[PDB]
Formats: sequence, structure tokens, C-alpha cells
Amino acid sequence: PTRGKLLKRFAQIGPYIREQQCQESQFFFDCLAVCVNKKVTPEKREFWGWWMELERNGEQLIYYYQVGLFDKNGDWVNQVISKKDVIESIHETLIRFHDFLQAAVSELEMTLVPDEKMSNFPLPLK
Repeated sequence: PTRGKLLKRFAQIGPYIREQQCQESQFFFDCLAVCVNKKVTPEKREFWGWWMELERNGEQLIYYYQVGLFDKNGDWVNQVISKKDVIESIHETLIRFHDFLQAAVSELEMTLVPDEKMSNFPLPLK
């Protein structure tokens, strides 16, 4: 599969992919799952969520998810509020997305492989 077709097919999954942040053989996804605080002003608004780097190595796509905060400056940081309701919300968006991603990957006849750093991922996949 061409990089252009990968991008198109990954775009079909939903608003996760961030084309602008995708490199030659790396694709970037994220998900704003839970507003930190809705009472705040637009300029200070932040989200708990996840982001994911996907490295292409031939027929392999190697995934590394991290969980954390998307801050008011547009940066992801790997710290998260220690609230069960928030962490569950993030987890459910990640599970749903990954299931779309695997289905997409089978349909492109490729393989989905966890990065070695997934050993330190704090929640499970499906």
C-alpha cells in the first residue's frame, strides 16, 4: 500500500489522524476524550486523552499509545488525572479507535504490532 492510500484509509476511521504531524513512515493520531474543565475560557481549555505514534516498517505498523493531557498550548503530556471516570472514558475511546484501526489494517493486508514501549502502557487493549 502507498502512503497516500494509508492516509486516506486511516482518515476514514474518523477525526483521529493528524495528517500535518505524519512523517514519511510515521502516522500520528490523537483523541480529545474528556474536557479538563468546561467552565474555563476558550483560550485555557484543555483535554484528557491519548495520542498514538504508528511507525511503518514494510507490511508492519508498530503502534505506541500514550495517555495524558492536551494542554492549552496544544501539547500532549504523559500525565493524567487519577480519576476512574476520566481514565475509563479515555480507555473506551482508545478501544473503539483500535478496533477500527485493526479492521482497517486487515483490509489493507498489513499487520499491527505493539511497540516495545507498550510494555509500560498502563491500560489494556482489545
